[PDB]
Amino acid sequence: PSRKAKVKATLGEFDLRDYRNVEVLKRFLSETGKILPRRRTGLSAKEQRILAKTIKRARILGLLPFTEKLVRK
Amino acid sequence: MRRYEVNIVLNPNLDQSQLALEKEIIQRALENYGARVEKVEELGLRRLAYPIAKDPQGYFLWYQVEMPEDRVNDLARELRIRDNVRRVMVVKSQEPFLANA
Amino acid sequence: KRQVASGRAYIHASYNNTIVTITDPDGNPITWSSGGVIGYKGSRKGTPYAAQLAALDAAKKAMAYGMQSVDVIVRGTGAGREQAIRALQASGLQVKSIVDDTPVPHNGCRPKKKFRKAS
Amino acid sequence: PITKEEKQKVIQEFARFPGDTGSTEVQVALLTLRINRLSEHLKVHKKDHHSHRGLLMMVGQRRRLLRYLQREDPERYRALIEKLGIRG
RNA sequence: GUGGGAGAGGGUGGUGGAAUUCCCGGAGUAGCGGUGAAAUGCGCAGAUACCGGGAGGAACGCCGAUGGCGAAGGCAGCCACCUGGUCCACCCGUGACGCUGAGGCGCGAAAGCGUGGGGAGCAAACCGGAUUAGAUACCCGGGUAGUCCACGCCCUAAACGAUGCGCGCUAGGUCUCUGGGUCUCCUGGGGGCCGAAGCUAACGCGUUAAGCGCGCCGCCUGGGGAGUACGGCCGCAAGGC
Ligand SMILES: NC[C@@H]1O[C@H](O[C@H]2[C@@H](O)[C@H](O[C@@H]3[C@@H](O)[C@H](N)C[C@H](N)[C@H]3O[C@H]3O[C@H](CO)[C@@H](O)[C@H](O)[C@H]3N)O[C@@H]2CO)[C@H](N)[C@@H](O)[C@@H]1O
Ligand SMILES: NC[C@@H]1O[C@H](O[C@H]2[C@@H](O)[C@H](O[C@@H]3[C@@H](O)[C@H](N)C[C@H](N)[C@H]3O[C@H]3O[C@H](CO)[C@@H](O)[C@H](O)[C@H]3N)O[C@@H]2CO)[C@H](N)[C@@H](O)[C@@H]1O
Ligand SMILES: [K+]
Ligand SMILES: [K+]
Ligand SMILES: [K+]
Ligand SMILES: [K+]
Ligand SMILES: [K+]
Ligand SMILES: [K+]
Ligand SMILES: [Mg+2]
Ligand SMILES: [Mg+2]
Ligand SMILES: [Mg+2]
Ligand SMILES: [Mg+2]
Ligand SMILES: [Mg+2]
Ligand SMILES: [Mg+2]
Ligand SMILES: [Mg+2]
Ligand SMILES: [Mg+2]
Ligand SMILES: [Mg+2]
Ligand SMILES: [Mg+2]
Ligand SMILES: [Mg+2]
Ligand SMILES: [Mg+2]
Ligand SMILES: [Mg+2]
Ligand SMILES: [Mg+2]
Ligand SMILES: [Mg+2]
Ligand SMILES: [Mg+2]
Ligand SMILES: [Mg+2]
Ligand SMILES: [Mg+2]
Ligand SMILES: [Mg+2]
Ligand SMILES: [Mg+2]
Ligand SMILES: [Mg+2]
Ligand SMILES: [Mg+2]
Ligand SMILES: [Mg+2]
Ligand SMILES: [Mg+2]
Ligand SMILES: [Mg+2]
Ligand SMILES: [Mg+2]
Ligand SMILES: [Mg+2]
Ligand SMILES: [Mg+2]
Ligand SMILES: [Mg+2]
Ligand SMILES: [Mg+2]
Ligand SMILES: [Mg+2]
Ligand SMILES: [Mg+2]
Ligand SMILES: [Mg+2]
Ligand SMILES: [Mg+2]
Ligand SMILES: [Mg+2]
Ligand SMILES: [Mg+2]
Ligand SMILES: [Mg+2]
Ligand SMILES: [Mg+2]
Ligand SMILES: [Mg+2]
Ligand SMILES: [Mg+2]
Ligand SMILES: [Mg+2]
Ligand SMILES: [Mg+2]
Ligand SMILES: [Mg+2]
Ligand SMILES: [Mg+2]
Ligand SMILES: [Mg+2]
Ligand SMILES: [Mg+2]
Ligand SMILES: [Mg+2]
Ligand SMILES: [Mg+2]
Ligand SMILES: [Mg+2]
Ligand SMILES: [Mg+2]
Ligand SMILES: [Mg+2]
Ligand SMILES: [Mg+2]
Repeated sequence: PSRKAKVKATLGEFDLRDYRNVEVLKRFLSETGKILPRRRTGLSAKEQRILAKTIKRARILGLLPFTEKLVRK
Repeated sequence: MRRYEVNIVLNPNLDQSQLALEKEIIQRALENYGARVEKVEELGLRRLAYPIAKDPQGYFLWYQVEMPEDRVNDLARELRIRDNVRRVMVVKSQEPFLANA
Repeated sequence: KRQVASGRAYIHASYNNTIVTITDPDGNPITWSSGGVIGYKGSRKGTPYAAQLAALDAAKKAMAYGMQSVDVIVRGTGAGREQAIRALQASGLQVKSIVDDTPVPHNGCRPKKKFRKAS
Repeated sequence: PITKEEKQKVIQEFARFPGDTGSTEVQVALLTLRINRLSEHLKVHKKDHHSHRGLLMMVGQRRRLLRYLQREDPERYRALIEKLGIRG
């Protein structure tokens, strides 16, 4: 049910469409490189849909990972 | 005439001279395709999330411009020619969409 | 004869066979084992026990190169994955960490009919 | 695309009087502009059909408006045709 | 018309990372693979497992949904250009200019055809290994057309909501996408669920009607024979109407 933390409420005022800001977007990415679901991000449909394309943009620029390796387990 | 943003990522290992030459070519080509420069941000070297051209870091340039749309694509071509330039991404500028306001 | 003493442990596991490769930190391998290296021949290679024997044999082979600490790398979803893990966990080898690297395509290639109803 | 200035140019051009945005003449004019632009777009890109549907719909609307004009005031009809250069 | 919005709607170019296969180099040893169990197969010309570099083709993981767009077929990495549809607010403009629509014209998944190209993975036919009483199959190892691109044909479907299009009227509750507003909420467009009256043979439908009505088109008239025969039209052929 993801009762731990909501990523939006864990953050302040920020721009979603901005692809150059890593120290925020990184918080929206999981332990692996995957984009977090609506349950975790606590965004809305519109918001999440924009964040998606911006994250992908950041990935292409080399700022954000496409994928990562899972630690522990 | 539309307002764009030019992201350019090039070789972090460049000495000030070669780098200056690269930016010179960028400015030159920009003038050639008639792009007025509204502002600029030089972010320098930064750590990439994945290796690009075998190199773990990269040097970033950002240009907010205004240029005729018809040649934008045709512009990108030129910018991609330089071997020292490993990334080119041109975006139509957008009004910032704020969250949690 | 190298005397590495610190290295990587790659576990490749499938429903069919489990196979362990121990390498130096550069990734170049030293020794290796598998359910086939041990006397097991047929389906028994896909066993947890086969996996245990495999990882332990690889460990013992790698003690002869005088190695102590390893990083474990896990690939594939298969029986005897966690058992090979536990095998290395105390073989006497110090396990520095465990990481699952299992390759997942971004959907490049059409799978065999066996693996389909997916992409 | 079609910028505001062009649109205001053709509107102010065909308007029956000052302030008229909605006249049959104005409509037929705008539609003719859009149609010509689209056809010039479909000389290249002739594999794009979904737009060609749009072209068919516009052509249809124009033909209907022109038909209406033809019924009401044949003078204004012939005038519109002459200034636009339709019907071939 | 003016001003705003959302969208995998379409076309062209460029581009990004993961994975598979192949090639080169390093290291490394006796098997890998695959199944219910096996064998064919690959491996001492060094395979499998691992690291580094390179080539090529195809598809876009998470976001992603009971979501969105499109007339239908259908559409999903990212960027730019060209381009269609559509919704809301303002009451600004014309003044019945509307609806449907035989024939016509265009679009039309997959397979299939022609010419040229491409060919990584998968894979009809086909070559083999198993199973079986047999196994012209299911399972396993290979593999050609094809799947991919361009141009031109083909016109089919469980082309499905098995529900033609447009307009009006007839309780609400709830979830959701997307606008606007006095932003508890009101108002509008789209997608779901339960249900008033009512309808239905029943199942079920129920402001997204299968209810109450009007307009126009298409179609049905017991089952097999049969979507066959003949004729005509279309098609390079397969074959379609
Ligand atoms: N069209 C492709 C997409 O366009 C998006 O942007 C599209 C929409 O956001 C934008 O909407 C425009 C805008 O002017 C405003 N919101 C209202 C306007 N009526 C719309 O224009 C619309 O109608 C006209 C015909 O009149 C069409 O030519 C056009 O395609 C359509 N968008 O028009 C753009 C082009 O259609 C994004 N770039 C991206 O999703 C993608 O490239
Ligand atoms: N490649 C981008 C796309 O290309 C489409 O068409 C393009 C491709 O379908 C076609 O083939 C190209 C070509 O470079 C050459 N034949 C090989 C190349 N790998 C292909 O390009 C593409 O191939 C496939 C899709 O088919 C993609 O999976 C791949 O990422 C991409 N490189 O070439 C066309 C252009 O030369 C459309 N323009 C549009 O969908 C989009 O721009
Ligand atoms: K053998
Ligand atoms: K849906
Ligand atoms: K609102
Ligand atoms: K009943
Ligand atoms: K039901
Ligand atoms: K037909
Ligand atoms: Mg370059
Ligand atoms: Mg086995
Ligand atoms: Mg209409
Ligand atoms: Mg699109
Ligand atoms: Mg080799
Ligand atoms: Mg083989
Ligand atoms: Mg082979
Ligand atoms: Mg042999
Ligand atoms: Mg030998
Ligand atoms: Mg290999
Ligand atoms: Mg490699
Ligand atoms: Mg090749
Ligand atoms: Mg999904
Ligand atoms: Mg729909
Ligand atoms: Mg009025
Ligand atoms: Mg009046
Ligand atoms: Mg009609
Ligand atoms: Mg017809
Ligand atoms: Mg077809
Ligand atoms: Mg086909
Ligand atoms: Mg062909
Ligand atoms: Mg051919
Ligand atoms: Mg195969
Ligand atoms: Mg096969
Ligand atoms: Mg056989
Ligand atoms: Mg039998
Ligand atoms: Mg052939
Ligand atoms: Mg036909
Ligand atoms: Mg259906
Ligand atoms: Mg329904
Ligand atoms: Mg529907
Ligand atoms: Mg209906
Ligand atoms: Mg009809
Ligand atoms: Mg229908
Ligand atoms: Mg209509
Ligand atoms: Mg309607
Ligand atoms: Mg509604
Ligand atoms: Mg739908
Ligand atoms: Mg009900
Ligand atoms: Mg009742
Ligand atoms: Mg009942
Ligand atoms: Mg419908
Ligand atoms: Mg009705
Ligand atoms: Mg019939
Ligand atoms: Mg019939
Ligand atoms: Mg009869
Ligand atoms: Mg019959
Ligand atoms: Mg038939
Ligand atoms: Mg005949
Ligand atoms: Mg003939
Ligand atoms: Mg035949
Ligand atoms: Mg036949």
